[PDB]
Amino acid sequence: GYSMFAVGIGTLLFGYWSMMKWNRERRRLQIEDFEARIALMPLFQAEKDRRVLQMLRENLEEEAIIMKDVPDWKVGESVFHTTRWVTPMMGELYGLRTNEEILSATYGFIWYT
Amino acid sequence: PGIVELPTLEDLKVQEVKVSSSVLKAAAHHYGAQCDKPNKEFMLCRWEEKDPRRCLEEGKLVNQCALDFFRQIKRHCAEPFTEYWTCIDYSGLQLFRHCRKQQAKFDECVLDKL
Amino acid sequence: MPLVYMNIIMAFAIALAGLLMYRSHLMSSLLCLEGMMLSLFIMSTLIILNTHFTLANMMPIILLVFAACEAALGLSLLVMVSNTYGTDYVQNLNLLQC
Amino acid sequence: MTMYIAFILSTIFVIGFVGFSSKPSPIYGGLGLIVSGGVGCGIVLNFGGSFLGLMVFLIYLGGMLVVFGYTTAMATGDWVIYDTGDSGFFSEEAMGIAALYSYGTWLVIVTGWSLLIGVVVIMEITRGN
Amino acid sequence: PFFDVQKRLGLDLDRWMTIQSAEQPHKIPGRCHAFEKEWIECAHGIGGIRAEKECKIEFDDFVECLLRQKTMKRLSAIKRQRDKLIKEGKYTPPPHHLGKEDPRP
Amino acid sequence: MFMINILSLIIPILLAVAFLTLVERKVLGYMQLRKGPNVVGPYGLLQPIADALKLFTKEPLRPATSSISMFIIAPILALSLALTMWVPLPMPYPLINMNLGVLFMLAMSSLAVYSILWSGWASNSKYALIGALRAVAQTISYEVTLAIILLSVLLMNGSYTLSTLITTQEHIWMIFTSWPLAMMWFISTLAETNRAPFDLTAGPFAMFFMAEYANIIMMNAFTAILFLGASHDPHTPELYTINFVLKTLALTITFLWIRASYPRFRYDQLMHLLWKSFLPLTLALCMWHISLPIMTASIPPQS
Amino acid sequence: MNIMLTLLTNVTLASLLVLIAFWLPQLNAYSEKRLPFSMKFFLVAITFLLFDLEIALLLPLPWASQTNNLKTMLTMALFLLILLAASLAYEWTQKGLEW
Amino acid sequence: AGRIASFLKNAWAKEPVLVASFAIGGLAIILPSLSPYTNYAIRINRATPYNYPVPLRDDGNMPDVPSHPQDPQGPSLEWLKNL
Amino acid sequence: MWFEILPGIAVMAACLFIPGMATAHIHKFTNGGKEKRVAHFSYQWNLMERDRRISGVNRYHVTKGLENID
Amino acid sequence: MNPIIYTTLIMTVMSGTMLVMISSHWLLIWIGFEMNLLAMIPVLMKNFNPRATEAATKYFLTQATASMMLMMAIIINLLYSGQWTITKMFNPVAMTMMTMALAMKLGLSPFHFWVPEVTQGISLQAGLLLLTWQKLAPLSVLCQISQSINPNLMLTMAMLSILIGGWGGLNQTQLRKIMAYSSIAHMGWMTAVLPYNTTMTILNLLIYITMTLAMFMLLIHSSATTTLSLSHTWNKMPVITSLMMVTLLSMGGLPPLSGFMPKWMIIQEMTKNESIIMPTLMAMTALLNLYFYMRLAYSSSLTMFPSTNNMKMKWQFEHTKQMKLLPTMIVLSTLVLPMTPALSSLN
Ligand SMILES: CCCCCCCCCCCCCCCCC[C@@H](O)O[C@H](CO[C@H](O)CCCCCCCCCCCCCCC)COP(=O)(O)OCC[N+](C)(C)C
Ligand SMILES: CCCCCCCCCCCCCCCCC[C@@H](O)O[C@H](CO[C@H](O)CCCCCCCCCCCCCCC)COP(=O)(O)OCC[N+](C)(C)C
Ligand SMILES: CCCCCCCC/C=C\CCCCCCCC(=O)O[C@H](COC(=O)CCCCCCC/C=C/CCCCCCCC)COP(=O)(O)OCCN
Ligand SMILES: CCCCCCCC/C=C\CCCCCCCC(=O)O[C@H](COC(=O)CCCCCCC/C=C/CCCCCCCC)COP(=O)(O)OCCN
Repeated sequence: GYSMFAVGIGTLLFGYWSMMKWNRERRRLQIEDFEARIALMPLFQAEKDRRVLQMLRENLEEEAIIMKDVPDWKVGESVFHTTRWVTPMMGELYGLRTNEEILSATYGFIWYT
Repeated sequence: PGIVELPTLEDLKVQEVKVSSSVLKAAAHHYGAQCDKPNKEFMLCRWEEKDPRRCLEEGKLVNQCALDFFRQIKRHCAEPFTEYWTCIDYSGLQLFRHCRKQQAKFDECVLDKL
Repeated sequence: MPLVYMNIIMAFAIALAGLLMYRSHLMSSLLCLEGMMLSLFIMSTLIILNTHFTLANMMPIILLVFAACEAALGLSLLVMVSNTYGTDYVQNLNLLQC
Repeated sequence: MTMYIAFILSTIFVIGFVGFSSKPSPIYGGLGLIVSGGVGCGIVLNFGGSFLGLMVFLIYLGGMLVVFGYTTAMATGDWVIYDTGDSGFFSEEAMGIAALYSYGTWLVIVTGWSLLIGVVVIMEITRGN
Repeated sequence: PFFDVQKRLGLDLDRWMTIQSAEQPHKIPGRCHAFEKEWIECAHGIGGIRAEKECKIEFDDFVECLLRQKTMKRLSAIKRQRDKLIKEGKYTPPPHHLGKEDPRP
Repeated sequence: MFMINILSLIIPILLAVAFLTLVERKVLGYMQLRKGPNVVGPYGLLQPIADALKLFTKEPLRPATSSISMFIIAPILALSLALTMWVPLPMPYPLINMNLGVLFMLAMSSLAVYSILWSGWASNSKYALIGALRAVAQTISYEVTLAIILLSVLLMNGSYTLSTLITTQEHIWMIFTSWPLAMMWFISTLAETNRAPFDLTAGPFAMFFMAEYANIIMMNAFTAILFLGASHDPHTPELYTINFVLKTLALTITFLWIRASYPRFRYDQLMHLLWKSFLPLTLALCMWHISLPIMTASIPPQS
Repeated sequence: MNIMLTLLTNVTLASLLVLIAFWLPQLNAYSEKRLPFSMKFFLVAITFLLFDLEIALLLPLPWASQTNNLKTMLTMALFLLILLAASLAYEWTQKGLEW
Repeated sequence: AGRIASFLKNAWAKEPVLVASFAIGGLAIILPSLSPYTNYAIRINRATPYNYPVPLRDDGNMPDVPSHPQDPQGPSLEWLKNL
Repeated sequence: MWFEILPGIAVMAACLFIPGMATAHIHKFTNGGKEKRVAHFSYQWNLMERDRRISGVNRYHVTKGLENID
Repeated sequence: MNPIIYTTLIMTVMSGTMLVMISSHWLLIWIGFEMNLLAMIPVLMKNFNPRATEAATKYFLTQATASMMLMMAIIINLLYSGQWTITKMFNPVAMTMMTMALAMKLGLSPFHFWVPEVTQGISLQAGLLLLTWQKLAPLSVLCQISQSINPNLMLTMAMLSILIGGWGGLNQTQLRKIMAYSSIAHMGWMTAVLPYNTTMTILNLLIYITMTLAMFMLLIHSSATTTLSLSHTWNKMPVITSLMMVTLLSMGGLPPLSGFMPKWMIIQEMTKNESIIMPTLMAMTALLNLYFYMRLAYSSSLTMFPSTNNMKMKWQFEHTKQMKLLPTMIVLSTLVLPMTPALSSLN
């Protein structure tokens, strides 16, 4: 009776110790991966800013071409009273683009399995 | 109310870094250690200005610095780096744990050369 | 205000009308209440996720919990009514009157 | 674009609500309620809230509507409101929901007390006498 | 009516969830953090009536950030005019909007 | 090449649940000092084909007075859930990789009782309705403990992802970390799928039988992945596939062995067993497994 | 999209197999010739519902473990589980679990 | 003392499941406040970088803030490595 | 004797061998001989999109190495 | 039920009301309402019988519908302005729906139908708790957002409530239905001054609570439910009938009794805002409440109805249980007019 309980508790303790060591190693590996991402971040941020600005500029050029005949339209008019920079919506960038990349941008991460 | 100002497409032209994500991850640590100053300047400017249009020069600087770093790597340690990033690329999660051996070879090579 | 929110409020209004119509079968009344609750959950989830109001992600779950509790309570009452009458027709609850 | 898939799902949600709102044969109204709940979970999952959608699909359908059916048997335009940036190396919804234990101490306390009182109330009501 | 026990005891039972810009986990920002911050700072210690009358610009910007009704109206107008022009045949989309562009990282 | 993957995941499962009947008959026969089917075909290999042909050529006994709608809906739902509950499973790469795989499995398992409820309601008999009510009550009662044990075990994994379960058990099986939870989980899976000692109870009948056996194999594969991890070498997944299949087959043989070696519980006896022996222990062990990583500073990584 | 395709394939295959099994024997012509309402079942259903709600509250624990407020999170989780145990105990002692 | 021991002996018979459950629950409640590794767990959770560390603007009066990641100033994760 | 149960079991083993490796092989054939890239947490998805845009073939598995740095 | 369980349920009801009153979050207020509703049901069903069950299910249905409407209003308000704090509603539709939800919770007409039946089905003790305690949370919520409520909707609902209470009180014979209609009329009086001065609302609430507590305790003391059972009381405890008649005169608004303090004061406030027709209408309507109170007083104390022989045996036994605070309630509900200015305490 005592022997069975002792064997069970010993197995539990051995498993706990092994899992402790392995989980600490996993924590260290996760920190290493996060540090790699942190090191790589600024280049991605710069590229994202450049891409967003280019998309906005192309949309502005197309708006200037199209809205030429509308009487009261002001090309590139902000809808906010403030002059602070405002992050554009998905529709502000992909409004005039083809439909497949619209779907990719709006739904790719959710639909990727 | 007002007109938004956007930089011309000639202001957004820069030599892009045309390497894939696995290649970037392979040399992420050395890139962070060596190219730290332009990256930190750009990121501080980004967090202080709160405006993408006020930080174009720092973006061009960080692109140029990354290109210089990769040119040095290509000049000196092309082959060990190629093996290392190939191994990193094969895995689905791109784990550093898979091939510590190639990483050790690349680290010792780049410590010997540069 | 996009069409998704309009459709969700329309669903809530339809469920409320169904609850207030009261043909018979008090179980149908409880079902209408829980349809209204489900519409509330969907609308709140969409609103909270759209604006990235992170700390508000707790709100739907909590809501659901409480509402489900009420449903349980309601069911209990329904059971007792049947145990007194043999069936759950709404028209049987006419002992009390104004 | 997928013929306004969010709009399709919303319209199917409304159709199911109309179907079960007429209250025909409460078991059939229940079936309409499961259909509507599945459509709503689809909407939530499509939007991006995976955990909350699975939460609906588990709790609501599996437990609560199942208890409803048990008791019944015992008796006789889009895609433009979205974001631009990324969530980082985590899911924002999961972090916000898991913040229930570190931030929402008051919510946890009141909800637990309410559930315990609900147990007591159910026992008292169904005791009979 | 409203017995402000919290402010008397400084407990903060339920004030952390009231607004978007109040100590989110991992410092995840709200979608309209800046506008809400601006409106809150405009209307603090001013009173309800004066805040409604005087800080209307900030609240209008905040509501525009939340719902984006005006942006939707503008985009819909642009899309409708573009569709009309492409129906008449006086406008042709550039390669960038046809998928033939050169993508950038 | 995605529909090919779906078909190559669906058809082999159906063939496996076809031959599981033959394997079960052979195992029970040899445990009962006899032989199983060994006349039809070389070693009974053609028995499932004969059984399927006989079932599909036999007239159905439609009540002609019940609700045909739910009567035909229930097998659809049962088989659909049984087939769709296989896609999150990583062997070793899941067909559909989902962040919240375990919650999805739990949700489908919870939905599985609608087939029982609707079949009982549409049977148009008070005795069948009573049997369906008892089955539903037992299933939901045991699924409560299933969910609690599942979250308590996953507390050491880091997240609800199924693939991460391979990484967590890279050095040691999870059977050693928590065996009591594993035994209670095994009994809960036995009681959930209506198997001895918990089995109180043409076309649609075969549909239900296939759904039940597919659920058996799914539960056993899930237990093998969750508690008995296999080494995974990224450059050769065949080793992991072989190990996982062998462990699943061992657990299925254990299911048949348990059915053949024990009497059956009463309804009230099994309800007492759950509500007064599993649930208190489940709560205590869940508290222990909440507190353990904080005690030992071994919190799993992913978040 | 992939999961939608998988679900559609599963449902379509199941429906096709069910209908062919239902109609294959139908081509060949043949002869072609309450009150009780036990309360215990309802009580167990309600108990399951309430425990399901408490499990729904408990579910976000795997992500709740990384907060830097380990003491508060641990206290709250143990409080929730203690309330669950207390509810079960109250149901037990007042003969709420009898057949 | 004697009555409590007698009651525990009685409960260990004819009701072992409840005794085991209560013992495990009590241990799980009590032990974390005594274990010395819980602070280590808190520190490990604190040391995981989830967000980008935004650099501070230098003003000449920040000796504790390193100017480069390699610099000796700043928090160190050697204690984690030794674990 | 007892080993006569082995054939049928073997068949089940084969019927359980088919799915797993099949997926693996498909996951290689569609992804250029490498493991399928998993994308949780919405950061790896941005990486996959960046590789897709970089490759110039509109496939993420086409990896542009150091030779593209000029 | 067990006394401990009853005490726990009462504590839970009070805790829900306290949570509603002391919270600054819409979600927490909704949680408090749900807790109140959840714990309030068994109090109605303490004495099990079909009437109690039917009343409890009517109450549950009405309260659940009101709570769902309140949550929908909160959702719309959050949608049109990302604010959870209980303040200006920032939306007309949300304010309208929340006003209907709080009207359903309170019992204002035309959502008044459930009050007489729920009061009639359930016991005197349950009724006393339901009539006075329940009003505190919805009234606090209405006071917190009085600057946003539309005066037209609140004023027309208050006028309709006064009319309906006055008219319906005339017909009823059972005392519990008379109390239900009296509560409806008093709440019509009390919610009419919300847009102008919430202090008058609180003062009227306190005075009404004192009066109805005194009257319900008197009805419990002399165990009478119908009018004739009350008429029999004079033969045993004439003092109870006299005190009840004085309290009834107070509840009708007769000066110099305490019940005149709210109405008068309320009228004064609506005269400061150039509202003259409405206070006159509500006064002439409260005349009906006065009429049926006077009829009850005629039946109870001012005349001696025929008695019964068995009542002789009741002369020999005394009331074993005495309820404390009854004399205080009577005094506070009858003789506190000269201390009217104390309402400046912002009670
Ligand atoms: C103070 C009055 C006491 C007597 C009156 C009691 C009235 C009813 C009882 C309920 C009130 C209890 C007050 C609890 C309020 C919670 C907030 C406070 O406690 O601070 C918390 C401290 O947490 C404590 O651990 C709370 C533990 C209390 C819960 C255990 C027992 C609760 C029982 C209450 C009754 C429930 C039913 C009965 C159970 C027996 C926050 O911790 P902290 O880390 O700084 O902040 C984290 C947020 N960050 C990230 C922004 C920093
Ligand atoms: C019959 C008339 C009603 C009598 C009511 C019963 C009398 C006994 C009550 C015992 C004392 C009551 C309160 C206990 C004192 C401590 C509580 C104190 O801290 O509360 C303060 C407040 O004190 C109370 O409000 C005053 C209570 C006095 C009530 C009597 C006024 C009745 C006027 C007409 C009758 C004249 C008196 C007759 C004899 C009593 C805090 O105020 P504050 O939190 O900042 O504002 C909240 C209100 N807001 C939200 C609207 C702004
Ligand atoms: C230092 C800190 C350590 C932390 C503490 C941790 C140690 C915990 C020690 C105790 C844990 C043991 C828990 C095990 C589960 C208990 C279940 C139980 O007790 O129930 C049984 C009943 O259980 C059964 O009988 C179920 C039988 C079902 C048939 C299955 C037969 C079992 C054989 C199959 C082998 C099991 C395979 C397990 C491995 C699975 C691999 C995945 C008792 O019921 P009764 O006899 O009626 O008594 C109650 C009235 N006095
Ligand atoms: C403070 C920690 C609490 C949290 C941990 C536990 C969480 C979950 C466990 C509890 C779940 C609910 C328990 C409900 C209790 C009901 C008690 C009861 O009524 O049962 C009695 C019987 O139970 C008892 O005998 C009384 C309680 C039994 C013992 C209780 C605990 C004893 C002491 C525990 C600690 C042991 C000492 C520590 C040793 C440490 C190691 C050296 C009736 O028996 P029946 O099953 O109804 O009859 C069937 C047969 N005809």
